Amino acid sequence: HEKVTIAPLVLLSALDHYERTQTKENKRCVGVILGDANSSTIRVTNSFALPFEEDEKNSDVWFLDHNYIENMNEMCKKINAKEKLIGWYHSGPKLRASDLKINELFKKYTQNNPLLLIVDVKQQGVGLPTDAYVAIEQEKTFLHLPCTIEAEEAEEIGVEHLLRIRLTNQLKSLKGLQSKLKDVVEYLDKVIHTILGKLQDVFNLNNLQKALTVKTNDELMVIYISNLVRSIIAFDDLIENKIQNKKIQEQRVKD
Amino acid sequence: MVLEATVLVIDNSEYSRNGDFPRTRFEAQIDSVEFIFQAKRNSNPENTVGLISGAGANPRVLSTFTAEFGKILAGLHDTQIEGKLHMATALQIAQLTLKHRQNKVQHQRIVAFVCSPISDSRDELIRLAKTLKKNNVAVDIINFGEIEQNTELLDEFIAAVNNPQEETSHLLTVTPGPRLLYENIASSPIILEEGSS
Amino acid sequence: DKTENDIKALQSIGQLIGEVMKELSEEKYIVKASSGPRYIVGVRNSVDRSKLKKGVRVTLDITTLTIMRILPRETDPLVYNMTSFEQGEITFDGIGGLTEQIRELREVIELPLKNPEIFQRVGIKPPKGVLLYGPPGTGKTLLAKAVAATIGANFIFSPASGIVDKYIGESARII
Amino acid sequence: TKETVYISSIALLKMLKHGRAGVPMEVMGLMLGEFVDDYTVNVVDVFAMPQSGTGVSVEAVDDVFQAKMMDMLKQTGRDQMVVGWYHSHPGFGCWLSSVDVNTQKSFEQLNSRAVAVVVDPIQSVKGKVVIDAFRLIDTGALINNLLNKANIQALIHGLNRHYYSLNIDYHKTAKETKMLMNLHYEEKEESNLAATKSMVKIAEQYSKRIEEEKELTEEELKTRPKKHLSETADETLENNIVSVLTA
Amino acid sequence: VGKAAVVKTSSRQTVFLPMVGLVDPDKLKPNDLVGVNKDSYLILDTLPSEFDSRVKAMEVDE
Amino acid sequence: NDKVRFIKDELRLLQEPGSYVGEVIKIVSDKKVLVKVQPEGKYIVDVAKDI
Amino acid sequence: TLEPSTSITLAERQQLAYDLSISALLGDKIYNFGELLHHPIMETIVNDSNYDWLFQLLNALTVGDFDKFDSLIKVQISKIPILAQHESFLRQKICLMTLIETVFVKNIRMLSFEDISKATHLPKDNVEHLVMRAISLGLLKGSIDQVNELVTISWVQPRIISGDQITKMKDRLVEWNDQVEKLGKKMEAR
Amino acid sequence: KRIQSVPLVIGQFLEPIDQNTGIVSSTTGMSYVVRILSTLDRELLKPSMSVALHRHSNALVDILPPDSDSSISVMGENEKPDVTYA
Repeated sequence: HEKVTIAPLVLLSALDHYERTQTKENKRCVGVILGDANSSTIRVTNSFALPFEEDEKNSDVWFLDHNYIENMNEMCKKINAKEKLIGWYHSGPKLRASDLKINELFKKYTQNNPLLLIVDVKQQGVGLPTDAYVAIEQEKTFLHLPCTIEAEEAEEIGVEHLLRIRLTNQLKSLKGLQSKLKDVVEYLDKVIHTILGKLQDVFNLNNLQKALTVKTNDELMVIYISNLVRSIIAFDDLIENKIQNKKIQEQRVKD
Repeated sequence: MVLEATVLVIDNSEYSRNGDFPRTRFEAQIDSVEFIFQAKRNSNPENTVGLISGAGANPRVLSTFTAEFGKILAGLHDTQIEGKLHMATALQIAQLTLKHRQNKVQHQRIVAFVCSPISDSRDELIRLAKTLKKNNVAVDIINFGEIEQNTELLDEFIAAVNNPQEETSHLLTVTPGPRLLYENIASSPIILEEGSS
Repeated sequence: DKTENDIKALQSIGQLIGEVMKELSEEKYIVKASSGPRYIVGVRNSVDRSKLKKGVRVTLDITTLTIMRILPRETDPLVYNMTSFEQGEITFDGIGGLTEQIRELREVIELPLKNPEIFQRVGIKPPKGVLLYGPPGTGKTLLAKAVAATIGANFIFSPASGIVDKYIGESARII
Repeated sequence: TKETVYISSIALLKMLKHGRAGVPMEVMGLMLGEFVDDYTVNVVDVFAMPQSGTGVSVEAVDDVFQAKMMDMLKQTGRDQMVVGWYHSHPGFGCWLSSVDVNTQKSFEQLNSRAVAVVVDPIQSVKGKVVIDAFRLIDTGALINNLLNKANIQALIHGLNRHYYSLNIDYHKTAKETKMLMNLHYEEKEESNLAATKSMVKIAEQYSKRIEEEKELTEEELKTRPKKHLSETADETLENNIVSVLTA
Repeated sequence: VGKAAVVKTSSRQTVFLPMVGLVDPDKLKPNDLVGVNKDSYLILDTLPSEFDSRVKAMEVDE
Repeated sequence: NDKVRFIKDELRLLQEPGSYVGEVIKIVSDKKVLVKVQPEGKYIVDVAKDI
Repeated sequence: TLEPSTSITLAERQQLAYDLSISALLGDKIYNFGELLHHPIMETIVNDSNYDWLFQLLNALTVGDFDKFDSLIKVQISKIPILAQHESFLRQKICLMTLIETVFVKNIRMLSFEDISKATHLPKDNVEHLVMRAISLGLLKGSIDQVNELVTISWVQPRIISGDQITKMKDRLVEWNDQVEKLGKKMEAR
Repeated sequence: KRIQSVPLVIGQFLEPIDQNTGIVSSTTGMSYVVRILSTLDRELLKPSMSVALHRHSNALVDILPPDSDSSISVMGENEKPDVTYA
């Protein structure tokens, strides 16, 4: 499967980037992400800020340092050998048209289809707030890839060291439906395409499921009867514990 | 001239890969960069220059600020030699590049080659002339071949950005006939009024 | 400058030998260090796990006890009790007049190397052993050297009282 | 006097990443931040220098590397100064040895308050990170530091430069803090995915757990240990509830 | 590859070392004393001939 | 509460270097026992105050 | 590819359009006359003189008249042996799409022999053979239960080009959202 | 459980003395009385199981499968006998 694994170091470095560059008014801040992604599983292992300056009435005016990518990459090589160029990061909070022109810059210097990692920095999303995209041909267009945490056995203990189901799943689903609805109302305003095709399809495939849930219930009912037995087996071990206690208690009184 | 950090904007239009100059317009241009770099560098032991493209394939920063000539030349020779000049943007990005400058004692200056005709809005070009002054920056235009088929927007840009010419701007207008481009550029004020030419 | 470089090798650490007994896991290994003990040791990134597949001799850190590099497999080779004499000291024309014994030894040792092929087509196994008896250095020792020479074969002399030494598992290892 | 080093989250994480990856060879780098008065050492950021197997020695600290990197740091608006160095030992604990001491000493002659930070990532799997912070005798505020007081005056008067440990605190930032907890909609997709596939396979999952249960009942009969028998039954019950819940 | 030499030191331990230029590979051979360091395990110098016991008893009459 | 303390006590406990197995050669009257210890040589030790 | 850039000369549009019209009638390879609406072969160029045939093709497919199929074709397209079989294929696909949308409002996909026989204007026996040819291709991924006289259909339809479909979709999106919302409420509660 | 950690000597657990106590035999021949981890027990351990013990502190950190075979005293386990009775 196609997968991205992202270090906490990456995202906390991004957290630091946005304050440490004083980027304000929902402007773009840009850096390079590094790792190993010669394969189709992106492993993101390191990162760096890149000097970036934007104009306040043009975002297609940008200043980005080409020499820095090249020069800092050489320093990266001298330090560890795991820390190759695979992509870049931006502060989001959405995609831009101007994202392409920068993505086009990184394309020469990568050995895979350039990864744009959108790190949201406002921390007002749900779950892992970061969404990962890769530029391919459609013009050129960005496409979502699954983005998940990383682990190194020291690093995960250190993440915890610093800090020391059903309802959620369902809430997040309704949340989705609500968002799908918003988008549709907006489209309807615009009208008076891909989206529509998708909505129709979904519909076709609660209603269709209804009939089959009836079959599931008979199998679930066997499972509940199983539960009934299981409690009784456990109950047997609990009872034993009470007797052992009892013997001790009686002996204690006597002496 | 004075102590200055220059972003050099080079024009690699479709014009430039064919004759308008001896033998090639691209081959006229290359001799002048070396001469502008040396003219400045010999005056004062502090002076840095950066290189950017307009025409080519969108504005790109080829080279950051440096005091070594080999980098500029190396950057110049990796160019895409055809396209069209993205004037408005080239000035804006160059001004953006200037803020990063290697030393902060220096003045902030753009030296641009204009080889090919332009088509910019006049109202906008004046706003740029004084946004350069939103950030107190100077600009020098080296113009040729525009004066044979189109207007000079660029003079008005020189008059508008204008403050005293120790601080700001020159318009260096070079007749485009045969004769080495650097020499021509020298009889225009940018290799005159120098410390060491 | 060569001497100064020699001082520079001294600044780099010792590095102990062990042999892999068995792969416990692909992150954890059982190695028996050649210092005696058996240990659970780890690995580093730079090495590969296919190059740690057992009976390989490996190189261990001094105190860190993780696999720093792997050398080729060996059992740590001998030259003082696996004592080598390339070819012999005499040829078979140098000791002619033992003829019958020459002819028989020729056919049994040289010939299976040169053609296995004849013994295979027939389907019988090849000869594998030769025994010499007689008093030694009357012609007996002479034969044994002379045969090695012609084949180019490496003569490997074992002293029987090198194969008894008074430590756990050494006798087994030499043979 | 009392000294308190705040090591930050993003520093911890760069130190630990690097040091685990270098194994069994040591990795060392420079700690970036600011010194404040005599009571606070901030480590804000950290970068790695080249690696060492020799225990870190004076010839080995790249004069070029630190200068070249800082000049680049400068243009991304990292402008705060070196406050010390951190170094790995995997295999040896969180301490000094004489080579580190000589390294350390040379740094302090440059600075005046520099800290040596040692991580051992073999003891960062003790389910805490062991980390230490050190400084030699260096005085000029440490003149109230190592019924008393004759001792320490004579201790700095008989010998300048002998190690001591320093105290550790971690100060962090709330956005860093929230990021650490949101590690554990992709989320929605995953939990649900397993739930679906569990339900497909349950016909088999049913059968094996009766067999385990059948065993459990039998064991307890012979038995007439207890903890084990209970735990086995507890796992079976837990799993059933989760399975009824799933549909 | 490396100039690998194995020595077995008289503490019953085998080590894998490189050859330093402070010895020659023509001085490495069994049945010889060589002086190997206690702590970096590198053959600093080559020592007088013949390993271990130099004949456990012989009466010498010169 | 006791279960938390108990674990704590074990955590401390585990940092011992361990005990040796030994064989009693003989008891004497002096409060010493002669022990032939198996990892090491033979030792005279002074037994505990509890026996 | 052609209409944004490359070869926007009228000549090139006109030859390519003529080829498009001839091929649609000969084939049945990709959907029906929706493809012709979205991209131009009668409104970058002429609406008449062998693009008359297109408007008539639309009337013929919905209605299912054989006579309207006969009249639209002129000698060049008609002589070719290929087209006539493929005329019946296009008629079933379009008719099938219309009945199915109608019934579909939750999850209904049951359409009788009688609905399809009617649409095509062919008795049941001709339809039996005809559907059997059409499933072979995989233009149908339902199944025909001969002795029930009902077709139980598993979706195959493309469902594309919207104007009617969007109004209906909007109605459905809202209903689903309500159903889910109640589930969500119960979880929230405990 | 976490505190002891790698790198480790291999031993074989000889006998349970009691709860949280064992006599262990190290395989350099030398037998020790040690503590065991409270996460490992009398029925998670057996009189000839292989165990991982700490190098300097000698306490039962983790349980090993038995799968160590000597190779300079030569103990062969042999998959694939390829001879039959014909």
